Amino acid sequence: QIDRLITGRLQSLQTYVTQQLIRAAEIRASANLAATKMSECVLGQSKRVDFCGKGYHLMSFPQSAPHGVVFLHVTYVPAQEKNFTTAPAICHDGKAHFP
Amino acid sequence: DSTECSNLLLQYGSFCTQLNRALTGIAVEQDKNTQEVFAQVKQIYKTPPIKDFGGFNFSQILPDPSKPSKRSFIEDLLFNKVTFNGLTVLPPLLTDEMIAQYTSALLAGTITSGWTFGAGAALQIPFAMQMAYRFNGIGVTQNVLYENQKLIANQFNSAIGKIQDSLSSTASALGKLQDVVNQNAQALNTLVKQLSSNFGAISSVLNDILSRLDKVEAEVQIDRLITGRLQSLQTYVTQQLIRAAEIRASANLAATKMSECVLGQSKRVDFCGKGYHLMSFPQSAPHGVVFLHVTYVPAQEKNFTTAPAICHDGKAHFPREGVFVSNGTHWFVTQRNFYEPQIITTDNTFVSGNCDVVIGIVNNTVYDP
Amino acid sequence: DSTECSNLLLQYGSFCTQLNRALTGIAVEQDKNTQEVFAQVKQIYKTPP
Amino acid sequence: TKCTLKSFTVEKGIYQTSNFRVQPTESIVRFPNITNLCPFGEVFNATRFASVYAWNRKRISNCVADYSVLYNSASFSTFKCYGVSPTKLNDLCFTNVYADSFVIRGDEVRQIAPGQTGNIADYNYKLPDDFTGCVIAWNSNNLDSKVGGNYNYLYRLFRKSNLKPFERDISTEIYQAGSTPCNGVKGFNCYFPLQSYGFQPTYGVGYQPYRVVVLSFELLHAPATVCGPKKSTNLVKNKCVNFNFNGLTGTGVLTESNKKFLPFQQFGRDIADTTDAVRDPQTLEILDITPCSFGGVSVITPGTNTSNQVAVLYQGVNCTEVNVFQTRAGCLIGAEHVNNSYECDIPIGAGICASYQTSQSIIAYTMSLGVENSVAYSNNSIAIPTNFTISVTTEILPVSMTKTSVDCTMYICG
Amino acid sequence: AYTNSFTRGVYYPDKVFRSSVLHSTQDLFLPFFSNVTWFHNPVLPFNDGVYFASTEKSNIIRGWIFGTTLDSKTQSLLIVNNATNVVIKVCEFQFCNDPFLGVNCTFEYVSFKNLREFVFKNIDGYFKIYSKHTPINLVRGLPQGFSALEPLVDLPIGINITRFQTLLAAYYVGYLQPRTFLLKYNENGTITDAVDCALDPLSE
Ligand SMILES: *[C@@H]1O[C@H](CO)[C@@H](O)[C@H](O)[C@H]1NC(C)=O
Ligand SMILES: *[C@@H]1O[C@H](CO)[C@@H](O)[C@H](O)[C@H]1NC(C)=O
Ligand SMILES: *[C@@H]1O[C@H](CO)[C@@H](O)[C@H](O)[C@H]1NC(C)=O
Ligand SMILES: *[C@@H]1O[C@H](CO)[C@@H](O)[C@H](O)[C@H]1NC(C)=O
Ligand SMILES: *[C@@H]1O[C@H](CO)[C@@H](O)[C@H](O)[C@H]1NC(C)=O
Ligand SMILES: *[C@@H]1O[C@H](CO)[C@@H](O)[C@H](O)[C@H]1NC(C)=O
Ligand SMILES: *[C@@H]1O[C@H](CO)[C@@H](O)[C@H](O)[C@H]1NC(C)=O
Ligand SMILES: *[C@@H]1O[C@H](CO)[C@@H](O)[C@H](O)[C@H]1NC(C)=O
Ligand SMILES: *[C@@H]1O[C@H](CO)[C@@H](O)[C@H](O)[C@H]1NC(C)=O
Ligand SMILES: *[C@@H]1O[C@H](CO)[C@@H](O)[C@H](O)[C@H]1NC(C)=O
Ligand SMILES: *[C@@H]1O[C@H](CO)[C@@H](O)[C@H](O)[C@H]1NC(C)=O
Ligand SMILES: *[C@@H]1O[C@H](CO)[C@@H](O)[C@H](O)[C@H]1NC(C)=O
Ligand SMILES: *[C@@H]1O[C@H](CO)[C@@H](O)[C@H](O)[C@H]1NC(C)=O
Repeated sequence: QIDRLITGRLQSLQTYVTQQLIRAAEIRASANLAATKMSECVLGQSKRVDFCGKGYHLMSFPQSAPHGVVFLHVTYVPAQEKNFTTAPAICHDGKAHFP
Repeated sequence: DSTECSNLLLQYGSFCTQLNRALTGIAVEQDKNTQEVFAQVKQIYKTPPIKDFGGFNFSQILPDPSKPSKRSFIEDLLFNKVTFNGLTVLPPLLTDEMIAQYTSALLAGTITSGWTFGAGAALQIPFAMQMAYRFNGIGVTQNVLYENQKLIANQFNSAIGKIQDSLSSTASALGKLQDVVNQNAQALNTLVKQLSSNFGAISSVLNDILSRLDKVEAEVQIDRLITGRLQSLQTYVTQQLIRAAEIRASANLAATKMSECVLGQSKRVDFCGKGYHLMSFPQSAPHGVVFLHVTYVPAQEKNFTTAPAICHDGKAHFPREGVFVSNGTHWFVTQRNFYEPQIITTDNTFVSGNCDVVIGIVNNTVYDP
Repeated sequence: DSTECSNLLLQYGSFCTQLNRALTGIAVEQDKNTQEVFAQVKQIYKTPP
Repeated sequence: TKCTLKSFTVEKGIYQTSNFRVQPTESIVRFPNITNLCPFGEVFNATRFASVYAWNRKRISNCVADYSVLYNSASFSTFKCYGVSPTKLNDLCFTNVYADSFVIRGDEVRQIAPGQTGNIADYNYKLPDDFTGCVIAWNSNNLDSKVGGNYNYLYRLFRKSNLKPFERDISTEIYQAGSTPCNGVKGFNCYFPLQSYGFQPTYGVGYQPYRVVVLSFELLHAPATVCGPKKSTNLVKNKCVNFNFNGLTGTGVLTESNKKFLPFQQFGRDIADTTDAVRDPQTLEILDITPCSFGGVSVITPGTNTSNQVAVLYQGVNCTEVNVFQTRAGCLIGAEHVNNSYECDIPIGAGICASYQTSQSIIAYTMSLGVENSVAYSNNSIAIPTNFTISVTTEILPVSMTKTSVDCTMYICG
Repeated sequence: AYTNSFTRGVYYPDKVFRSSVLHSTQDLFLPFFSNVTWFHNPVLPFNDGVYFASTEKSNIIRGWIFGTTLDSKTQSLLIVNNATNVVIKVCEFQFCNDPFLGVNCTFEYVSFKNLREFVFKNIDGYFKIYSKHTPINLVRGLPQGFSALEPLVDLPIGINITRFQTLLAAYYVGYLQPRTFLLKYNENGTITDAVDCALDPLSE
């Protein structure tokens, strides 16, 4: 009778440890992403589009949270456009000027 | 649905609930992956009726209005080339028609407005000027595009033509997507085939055990089929949790190539394909995404003699942008990534120190305009 | 390598085949990992004398 | 849903609470047209019959034994089956049966039992003390009886030792009753072994002739060539049924099919062993088998801290099997179908989402991907921003789990 | 004498329809490219079961006997074609030491330009028979090609067999072995091709 409880409880504990090893690999991927966001967004200024929030990245600030990290990403968003006529180059004395 | 077995399976407790909770977690991740790759765009941008994109021809990658679903020509090639024992497949949250509306929105934003639709509201810009600022982003001066615009457009249109031929030549091009289909089919056929196995029981047919034997003898045999079929499911669910972590690692990479290659211009070497990256276009495929990465590759080099600096009146001059080269005898300054030689001048160059310090300096004239 | 055991192991069905197929997937992937890292380069460049 | 979550408060979402399954509406059993009935009627309707010292036998084999043709008939003055009840014989199987058959006076029928003793049992036909099979008998004074006596029927009165179970002896050898020599002929102390009842129409029932047949069963290493006949039901198409064709049990919607089995083939299988068709064994058409409809049942709910309404999705089920609305994800019950589109509140699948909205009720709609925007592109027009907004965007990432450790020896045993 | 079997002697392994599929099964098959014993007659062993074939349209090859003694002491199968159909009995016959046709009991039954092929095997008290009849263009060897034998009868006789003989112009004999075969079923559900998994490393 006890071998049935040992078998069931041991297979129940192997199922938990298997799912925790898989969940630890998910959280390790998230912790490596968070460590990378701290190196590149906080300690630097990233040019990687949408890596440090929407808009062009200016800086970000780390705040701690239970079991995690929270970044306040500060970004420049361009906000009041106008339509203009445009040209690739300007002709002057028969020669093309480029901006 | 045999009641004699079902009553025994209750004694194994919460195993069956934690299998369904695990497979439900995987099923939610597949919609979250599909959302994070394609739904990066705040509005469904659409291309104008006119197609004056400076001679570049996106017709093979823009939506086909005549198709039964609004997929592009290349998205139809990609959708053609990939090809009940209590098991149910669930549908995706986004249909393949909604995925093609997102690749259309991303592509129509990219063509009409460049990087700007990632950073804010899409700002129109003429396509030749967008490509001029994508050239200027790889250290090739923008006039190298405008002076060669018909050549660059013909090379782009030709290179898009080769993608149709490549995708038509063999289905083995889509190998990563077709493998991800074949593994899930292989896993389900294995899960179903394991119902035929005995696991040490008298017979693998559950109603047959219940016919050959009386109650307590039948119960001892059914507990072997319950053990073996429960172990068969736990093996499949464990294998799908590992395979889903592998697909999530790929979906996070596709979501990153969406943000960095499509919504912008990457400087990460060989991230958005080989060569210096100009732009890329997303096309949907069954269970995945295809990026057409457009890149500048430098192609016809010449050897030149070079110097790190030049002397003038004892002043050592260095190039502001570019590098010094000799046309066998004369000295010129060129941009680094394309041979465009100019006379060396006081505004092509800057001065630091004097001729004593620099190793390998040469004597010439700097023209003061 | 006992036949009296091997005939019982067949009654468990596809478990043995999928364990060999899983470890073969581990083994083939190691050469992919090593090619992806080092074989970035198209030609075997040499330094001058 | 409250019971599924082990909570009295339910947050907003879609929760799988149950599995729907169409139950089998009736049971079907099918076997080939019942044929090759065992020839018991050749014995029980015979004009002649055997003397009990030399009983008749026939090896019944390769046939269906309809024992109900026997035990339903009130003609039999005795019908005792040993080891088994007579009605169960229409279910069982045997290697052979033997019709061990004879005539005796009605009183000596009491000797036809397992392990009996007396003239018939010991000297004419012996049954073992653990017999299995049916003793059957009836009065035959209408057939076996004659004016002045029918002396043609005989039984053995004398033998030196008893016949073993199912043993037989025809010999007219003289019974030597002492040291007196007999030389193979009748005399004093030298008596003839076979004697007659001399059946007369005036006899009382204990002296009247009875016909007897003992159906001796056997089961050997050779297969069970004799079986009780299997009954068959009517056949149903386009309904969920429990079924059994020959030995192949299942449960499914049987339909007609265009599949062309070869003339010897009986079952169809799909790629992964699952049965996909059967030949009906009476009219040789190929029935497709498809499983009875089943799927997850999901409860779409706003949070209980906002409303007590719900809508229910039968995932992958057609509404014909179950406002009522057919989505591609399943039959959706209790949600209003709406021709507008919105952002997703609660996801259903295949482009459908549902939400709690305006009087407020659950609505279900095709999800909206975003506002359409024809960008104002032209070959000479550029848009340039005249102003900006600094924007602060919170991004949240998990970094570490709770550090569990377990002593497995204390968890398992303790 | 002997000849090579090529790919002859496959039979439908079970009463199951399958279509446009490749199915792997282990059963008593004739191994591919094995030798078959060739004859124009002697008593032969039976082993696990026998493939038999002949070039025949004269019906001089009339029948077979199967058993242990094939004579009086114990039960013995007699199988004969009567020039209209097959006739079968299993009684303990006191027949000759070498019988031929001019040019208690427990069961009985009644049913060149061509090759006639047969398989006989005995399992758990059932004597299985399979056959096929097919046109040919060759006098000497078995016809190099592929077609599968179909079951005729499934006789529940409950008898042991170790030897057999043929009641009498080529005929050929080969013993079955517990090979694994991969069988190719077309849209009609006919076995149109097969691979002997033990033959060579390509077939593995
Ligand atoms: C630019 O031009 C388009 C032409 O349709 C117009 O819709 C839009 O309002 C104009 N102004 C801005 C700021 O985009
Ligand atoms: C674009 O390419 C397709 C296929 O080569 C061609 O049919 C179409 O005419 C091209 N469009 C333009 C504007 O050249
Ligand atoms: C450059 O010059 C050297 C001279 O030795 C020669 O080996 C090399 O092939 C030349 N390369 C090109 C691109 O002309
Ligand atoms: C470059 O050098 C050659 C001699 O080395 C000379 O003939 C030529 O005029 C110079 N200028 C240009 C633009 O080639
Ligand atoms: C350049 O290299 C050659 C060969 O190593 C040497 O002869 C020469 O002196 C070097 N010149 C300078 C300026 O380094
Ligand atoms: C450069 O010119 C100066 C005189 O102006 C001379 O002394 C020096 O040797 C020259 N150097 C070279 C590399 O020719
Ligand atoms: C069974 O009996 C019916 C009587 O109508 C007949 O149609 C059918 O062909 C018979 N089937 C067999 C297998 O004898
Ligand atoms: C949700 O619960 C809190 C605490 O019970 C309550 O204050 C709040 O009013 C509830 N929400 C709504 C929409 O009523
Ligand atoms: C649902 O079931 C009915 C009856 O079987 C059928 O007519 C209909 O086509 C099925 N499908 C849908 C989506 O209604
Ligand atoms: C929804 O659209 C269909 C098709 O146009 C129409 O029959 C139906 O009446 C509409 N219902 C509502 C509530 O708009
Ligand atoms: C720019 O936006 C701010 C508010 O963000 C507003 O006060 C200001 O008037 C706008 N225009 C200019 C030219 O600053
Ligand atoms: C197989 O048969 C051929 C003649 O057809 C013969 O030469 C060869 O020796 C035989 N081999 C075996 C192993 O019987
Ligand atoms: C079977 O073979 C025939 C040969 O003419 C063919 O017409 C038919 O399509 C095949 N399949 C079926 C299921 O009959």
